[PDB]
Amino acid sequence: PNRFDRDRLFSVVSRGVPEELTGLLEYLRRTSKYLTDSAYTEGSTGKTCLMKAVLNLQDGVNACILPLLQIDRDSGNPQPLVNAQCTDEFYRGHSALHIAIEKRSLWCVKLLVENGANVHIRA
Repeated sequence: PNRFDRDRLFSVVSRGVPEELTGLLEYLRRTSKYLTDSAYTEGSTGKTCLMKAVLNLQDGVNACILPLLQIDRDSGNPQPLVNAQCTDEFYRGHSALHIAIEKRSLWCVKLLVENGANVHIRA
């Protein structure tokens, strides 16, 4: 349960169960890695864990966003994955805030904006 691959992270965040986020805290402190690294995001697009969380919300709410945000702010790279951006030619600038807004989910927008968020990022 300690070592989780990016597919494992995607599967955990897709279902929406927050209790399966355990073990990542020791995981990134072990190999000295961060959630912002390319080792846990899609190489082609750049979709991250938060993005995969936002692409599916059970009735406009997820309980797995808060643990991920708090673990990232505890042991993250100076950008808490909220201002980290994709490098795709088709989605150059497709921010997480944009995905939160596009799904008409105000609550996750509030969470992201109170957990630090650069609105003026290019898209």
